[PDB]
Amino acid sequence: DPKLDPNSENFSSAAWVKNMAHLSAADPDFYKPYSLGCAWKNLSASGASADVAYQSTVVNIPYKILKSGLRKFNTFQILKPMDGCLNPGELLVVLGRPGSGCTTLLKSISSNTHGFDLGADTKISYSGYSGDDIKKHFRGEVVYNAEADVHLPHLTVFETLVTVARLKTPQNRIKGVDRESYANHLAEVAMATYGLSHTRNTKVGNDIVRGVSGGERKRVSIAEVSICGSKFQCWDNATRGLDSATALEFIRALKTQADISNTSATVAIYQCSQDAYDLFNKVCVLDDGYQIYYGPADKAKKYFEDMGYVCPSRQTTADFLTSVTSPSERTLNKDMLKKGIHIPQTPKEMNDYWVKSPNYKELMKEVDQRLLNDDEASREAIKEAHIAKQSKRARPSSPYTVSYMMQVKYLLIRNMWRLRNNIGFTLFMILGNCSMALILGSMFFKIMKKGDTSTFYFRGSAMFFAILFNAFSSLLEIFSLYEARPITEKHRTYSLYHPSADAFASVLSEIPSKLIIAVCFNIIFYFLVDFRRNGGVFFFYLLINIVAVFSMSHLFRCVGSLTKTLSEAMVPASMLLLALSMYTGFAIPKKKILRWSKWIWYINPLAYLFESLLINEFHGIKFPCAEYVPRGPAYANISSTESVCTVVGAVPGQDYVLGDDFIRGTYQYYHKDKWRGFGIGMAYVVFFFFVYLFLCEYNEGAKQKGEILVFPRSIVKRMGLSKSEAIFHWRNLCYEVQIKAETRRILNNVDGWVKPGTLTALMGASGAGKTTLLDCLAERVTMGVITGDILVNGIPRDKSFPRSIGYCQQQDLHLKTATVRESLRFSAYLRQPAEVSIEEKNRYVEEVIKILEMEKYADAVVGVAGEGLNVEQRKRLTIGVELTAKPKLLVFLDEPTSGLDSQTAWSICQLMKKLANHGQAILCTIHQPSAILMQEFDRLLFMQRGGKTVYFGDLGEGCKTMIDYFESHGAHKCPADANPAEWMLEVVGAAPGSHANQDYYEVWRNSEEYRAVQSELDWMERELPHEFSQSIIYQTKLVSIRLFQQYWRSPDYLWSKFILTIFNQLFIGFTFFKAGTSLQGLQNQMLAVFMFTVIFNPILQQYLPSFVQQRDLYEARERPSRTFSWISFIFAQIFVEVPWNILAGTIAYFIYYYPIGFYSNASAAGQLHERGALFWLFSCAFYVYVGSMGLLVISFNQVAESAANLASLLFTMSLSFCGVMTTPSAMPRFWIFMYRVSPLTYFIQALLAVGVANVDVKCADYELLEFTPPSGMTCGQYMEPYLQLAKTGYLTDENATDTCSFCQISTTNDYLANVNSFYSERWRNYGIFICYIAFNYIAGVFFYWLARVP
Ligand SMILES: Nc1ncnc2c1ncn2[C@@H]1O[C@H](COP(=O)(O)OP(=O)(O)OP(=O)(O)O)[C@@H](O)[C@H]1O
Ligand SMILES: [Mg+2]
Repeated sequence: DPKLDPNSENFSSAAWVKNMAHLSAADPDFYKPYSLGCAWKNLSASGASADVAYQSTVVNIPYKILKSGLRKFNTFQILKPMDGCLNPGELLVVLGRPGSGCTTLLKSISSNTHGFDLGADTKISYSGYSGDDIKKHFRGEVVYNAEADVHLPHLTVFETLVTVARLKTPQNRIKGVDRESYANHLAEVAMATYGLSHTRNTKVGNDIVRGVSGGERKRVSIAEVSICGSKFQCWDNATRGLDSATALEFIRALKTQADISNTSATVAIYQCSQDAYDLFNKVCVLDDGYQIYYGPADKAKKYFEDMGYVCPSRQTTADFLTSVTSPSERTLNKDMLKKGIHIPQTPKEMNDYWVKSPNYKELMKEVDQRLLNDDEASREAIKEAHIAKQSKRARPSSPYTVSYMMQVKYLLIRNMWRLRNNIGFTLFMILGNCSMALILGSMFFKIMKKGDTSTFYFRGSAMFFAILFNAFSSLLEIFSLYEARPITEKHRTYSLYHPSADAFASVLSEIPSKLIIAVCFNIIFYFLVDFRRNGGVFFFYLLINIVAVFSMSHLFRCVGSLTKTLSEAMVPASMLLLALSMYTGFAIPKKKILRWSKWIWYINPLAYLFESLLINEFHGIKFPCAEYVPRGPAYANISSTESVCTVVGAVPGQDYVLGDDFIRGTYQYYHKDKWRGFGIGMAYVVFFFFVYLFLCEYNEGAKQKGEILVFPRSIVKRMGLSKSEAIFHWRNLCYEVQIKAETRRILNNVDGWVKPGTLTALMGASGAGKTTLLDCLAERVTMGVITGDILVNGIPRDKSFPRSIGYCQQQDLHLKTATVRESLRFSAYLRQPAEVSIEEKNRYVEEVIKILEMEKYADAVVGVAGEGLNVEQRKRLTIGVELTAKPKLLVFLDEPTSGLDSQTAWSICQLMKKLANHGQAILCTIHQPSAILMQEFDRLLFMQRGGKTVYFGDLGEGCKTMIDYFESHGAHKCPADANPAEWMLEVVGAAPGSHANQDYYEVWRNSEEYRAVQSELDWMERELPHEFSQSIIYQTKLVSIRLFQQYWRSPDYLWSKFILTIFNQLFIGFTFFKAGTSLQGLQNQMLAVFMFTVIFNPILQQYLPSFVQQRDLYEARERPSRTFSWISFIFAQIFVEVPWNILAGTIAYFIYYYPIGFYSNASAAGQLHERGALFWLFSCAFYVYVGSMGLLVISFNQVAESAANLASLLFTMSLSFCGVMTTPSAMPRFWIFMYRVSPLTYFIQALLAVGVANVDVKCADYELLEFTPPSGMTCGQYMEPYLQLAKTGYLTDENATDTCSFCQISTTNDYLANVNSFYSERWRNYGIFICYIAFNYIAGVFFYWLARVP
């Protein structure tokens, strides 16, 4: 009964673990009990130095790389020599100020040391194993839980836990159960023993996606680590966000499992009750890298008090130890100074005192024997116990409990759950691909039916374009590879599974979509374009199409797994797409690919597959010639030696134009075998699948290096408020949200007020509606429906309210790059009243910097959590960013003091009390406040599970009023030495495994205190005494400057965009270097312009994820706070992205226009200086337009994948109805509508016109067709009748009679007009194109308001 984990009425973790120990001790031969500790000598770590740390940026990256090479061909020492031994079954607790080396120590002992590197002197021993042998075989018996709560935002809690449970279900589990049931039950127990059972089906969420609360997210990570069952745990920062009851229960769970299962655990906790601290066996203290004390937990005070300090009567032991490391709170023994004995004050001298202290001697006496202890039996049990723990067929020398294919199965189920969550994008993929099949099939339907020479070109074009559209679609899979990277790194550290298992699982998860897409697209396309013979001919094409799809998908995944970000991937991706575009053998045939760059043909899968497809679609099938050179009624009695078939490879004077001869000529595919393409294609598919798996596992990573300070080069190289009268009050506030089709009410009749000249706490268990209440009050709720009335002075809050409060998120939402002082300055400029000059605002910002003690890092770079700024620094920045705003009605504080050292907690509480004394009304939420913090609070609002008020009234001088209230209505007396803040939560039963004697919500509702507060509120309802601060243009200026500094100082995006343009356009231009002006040369000069636009997809998609990131950050904190309106945000995006695109187009001009030879045509025609300028303008316009389209598509999409797909689909529609794809003369139906409206039409017509217009052609011998004219007549007289209707010329020999060679076209204007391209049209095209850009930005600005703005 007490161990059925879904039975919340009775479940008791201790019972479950004791029972499982009784079961696992029953047959030690089968369960193989074992033990694991450690012991370390002279542990020292060192890392980078300020001489090399800088804020990388576009200008400095080249020099930075050069100096990095020099560095490879004064390192900051972080952990100065340490020691200690940790016997199995004994907890260890690490204490120190934030920045003192705690997490680095934990990472060091658990052989998880990415980033820094240990000293050569260090010596670690996991009871016989060296550090490396843990990585090589047993990584999994030593688990480090980083402070960062990293999860997939959308995967619910139960799925998150059950996946790892599955992955860790041992063999030799209870010898009566199957794998699935055991995994499910293990997940249920793990999530019931940590109070997570009511979040069974809620999104784990993240700092942006609203899901489980921060404390619940931390507990999800704790439970995930717990399910593992490792015998050595290191908890980086366990109690960040946990209340003072759940934290105690977590520590008790560790103690229980340690004393029952010989587990060891080293937990670095920053605030811990006196009773919680009593549970630990060994204590470690750190100060700026030095080890001050290591030994029994209970002797800590008895040892430090011997040094010369003294404990205040109401300071807990852990707070005392942390205090000794702070020069302010520390207190010296006045008597001992009188005696003349010195007392170490600086960390170095405390280390000197300790190393000389006897305690260090008895520490060494035991460390040495554990490090020198080798029995060849202790490590035998671990080996025997481990291999027995694995699946039947797993490799014994592997650190993963379950073999490969099982890992793939479970990760595949997880990825299928991800697909379920994102079903919208995949459904869009399928629908859009089908619709593009039906659209392209429509652009040819009525043409192919002719069966004459018309098929020899159009069917090939349609085939090539279907393949290239498949290529475009495959490029969208790069987006998937990046979401799960941090999570797979996390799981790698636990040795759950091979990363290649996750890669394989992603591939499999995507296969079904690709088969459905391929079969539908191919059946439709074939049914209305190609040969239409439903014999095996069709099925062969189906096979080759699917093989091409798979080959492209694997190639793109393999290249996209070479980088750290999507933007960096797009450089390989664009190069590869472009190569797979031109070099397939239809764009530019084999005989034509220049000798300079030939090798790309052979390495091209699509080239071989297209060769096979053409063999299929032309071998042994004949069509009749059309389009003879001399035609019309002017000729009769023609002769075989007197007419010519314009189709290349045609037999002379005969209609038997066999397809074999065709392909032999045009594409040189003269070989017989069609199966060649299939084999080499499948070889590519398999080989690159294996390369992708190797790349994602053996040489891939996304791990953070550490909280280093960046300090941009420009800096390092040179190195309250007045009164407000309005009260704030609310009543009956009730809030309900929808989960799994079953709504849950998370606030219930919460009523209370906060009025000026007061400082009102807000405590309650994690999972109570603290943050939910605050959001409901600050107008930040996004889902559900609130009821009841909030007010200000008895009037509903006006539109000016959201800016008049100051609300500090419990999550830290700031730019990666904007420095601290810069962030404060930005906020002060935009939010503080406009009547004060910038000088005053800047002075006040510096005053805040002084007040909050940030000066020694005011210029650092915010960076990412876990990567660029400590937790204490990040929280101080988060509250300063709002102090500087000068709020005028309230100041909320969601978590001003949670998860950071007790001394800094007290400092922030002193700041809060000062502000409240000055006049501000504060309402802060508090977790684990020591008794010395509770004495600063004036009122208290107390919440039960489910967001039910359980107290609201004064705390009193010594917390007397709340104590009296709770004891007055029935509750066990609070001990004199007990902390009131913790006794109160013990009574309410906030602990996951504990329940109260009665439901105190009813108690409160029935109390005279509740009637008192209700009467207060009713009276105060009888009370009686712009949206943004700055002008819209001003805030637009500021946000645009910030975003310019954001693209600057963010090299991965701009520098990648350049590299992409540079190399891509270089590749295009040189593929078509100086194409000439012949028929085949002119064809290349048309293709190059036509191929200039294929880059639309990758260059557009580089931008989308960056914009998604800025949009998430903006709408997370700065939209509800009304720092600057949405229109300002969009205008900043536009004004910042434009000029960079202009520069990109400028460079593309110079690296593209000249090599192809356009300048030669412009100069020969005598119009150089105009055509150069016009071509430059069109390049700039194209790049601006690509940016604009990227902005338009993303405006109304939550996900970049769907937006990118929409952009690619629109691009393909605009492109298929363009160029020579289908001659506009051949499409007189209504489908011309998209032709006239598409922008690629105007761009390409204008660009061909400028590039190749008004110059003469020079046919080469291989292109000159020839015929023998009628006897006696001369060629000129014989062709003049044709010429009057032909409006062409270039007859080779006018007066010859035996034979004359001819060219279909004489003036290039003829060829351009053939595609409806005109030189006189150039300017109107530019006007239309810029108008399209303008409309596109108008629609992009509109759709944001339509969709994202509430
Ligand atoms: N990889 C690194 N290279 C150089 N210095 C580092 C590195 N990581 C951290 N530091 C520096 O070492 C000091 C201590 O960092 P530490 O790893 O102890 O963070 P912490 O105190 O554990 O904070 P948290 O508990 O939030 O991780 C910091 O001042 C930081 O600048
Ligand atoms: Mg919260």
